[PDB]
Amino acid sequence: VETFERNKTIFFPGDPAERVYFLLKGAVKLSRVYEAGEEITVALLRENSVFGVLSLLTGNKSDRFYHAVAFTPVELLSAPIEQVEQALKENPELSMLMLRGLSSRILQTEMMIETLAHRDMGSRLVSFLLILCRDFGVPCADGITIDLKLSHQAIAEAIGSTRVTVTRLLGDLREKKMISIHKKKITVHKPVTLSR
Amino acid sequence: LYETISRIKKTTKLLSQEMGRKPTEEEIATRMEMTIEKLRFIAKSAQLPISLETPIGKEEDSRLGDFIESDGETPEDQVSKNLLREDLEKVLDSLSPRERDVLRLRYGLDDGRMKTLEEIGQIFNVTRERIRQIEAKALRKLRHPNRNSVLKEYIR
DNA sequence: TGCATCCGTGAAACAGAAAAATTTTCCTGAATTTTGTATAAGTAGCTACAAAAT
DNA sequence: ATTTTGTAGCTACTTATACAAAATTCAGGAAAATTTTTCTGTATAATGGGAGCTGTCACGGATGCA
Repeated sequence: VETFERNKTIFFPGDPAERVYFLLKGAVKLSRVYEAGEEITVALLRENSVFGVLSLLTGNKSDRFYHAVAFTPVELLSAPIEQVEQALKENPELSMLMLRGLSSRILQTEMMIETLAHRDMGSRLVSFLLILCRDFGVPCADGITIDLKLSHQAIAEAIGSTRVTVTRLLGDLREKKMISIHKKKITVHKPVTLSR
Repeated sequence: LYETISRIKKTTKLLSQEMGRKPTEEEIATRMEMTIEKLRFIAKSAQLPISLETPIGKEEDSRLGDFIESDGETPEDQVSKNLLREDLEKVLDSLSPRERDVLRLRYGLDDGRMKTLEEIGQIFNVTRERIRQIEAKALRKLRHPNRNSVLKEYIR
């Protein structure tokens, strides 16, 4: 049930405690590291569920080669490698369980796929914006919004942005009709409808 | 407190009368008005120190206190550290020597923890939009394997 | 005065008080982000376009 | 004979700036609250302690001396 805070990492590359984890709650997005810099998160999770396949890539000698992130105040469980090693060595279902969770992180990728690296930094920003509202969204009146307390430029990691998050989104916030903000909130009005 | 202690002693002796060796404590607290936490505190609180040199015992060969150390630290730690210093130093000191200054200015590597970006921004060359950028830049740079993987073992 | 002895060496009180302290509160204030927000160009794109090599 | 190469081009188009107040938090202050430490009194009368130790020396002194 391990966890951290809204501003932390789960780990680095090079760090050999690589066994399948179990994000018990909160996203705990993982920020895959890079040489000079720029870290996707890519990974982003739910109740109960796993992340950080490590003793699994280059066997149990795999180097994460991807720094991690305690994105929101974490909540994350884990299990002795055996669970995905010995306990997994047993009936497929056991491994399948981990594989199903892996398939979640995989599905995640497909979700980023297409939506990410689409083309425009606005359409793309929305291509997964609605997706986001489907992930940690908060439905309320207007419609299925998120609400999470966020940047303009974490956002930029959404595009490679500079002021688009605080400028373009303002459009959707009002000029364009799609969301609204409470100091640092998101009110996705809608799944499609106006702004589509 | 001296009196309170004594008063406790007498009152507890009364308990002892009924409950031999007054094993009661928190029950004695029904008559002690306070968790044994302070009762035991009182116990230690009412301790008289030891010569530091009572001759040890089982042998008159030596005093006491001659088997401990001062507030000082063994070189073993000293050095390790000081390694850290330089280890770092170079390892930092191999990416943007100017920025490296602020790395030590807005942080340590000397004798400030600190020079609040504010003061620091202008300290090196008067700046507002060139600081937390190169700040993170520096970290993430010396971060990630091959870079941070040098303190990975010397995490001191 | 050499010849005594004779220093002292190397081996539990208390109650009543008060006043301190202190210490939690506050608050506040400021200082300090962030973000908004402009801002301003230049721009690097980008998108057709054209003639001339598959 | 399209295609890739072009050139002469923009527009879109997006950083970049810098400011910027707005947050937004933080620290320190200030209490104020209170807990803990101090201070002071006490009325029959009360009037010298504890101990032991008892086995070198030396010397120079030992003044002290008779």
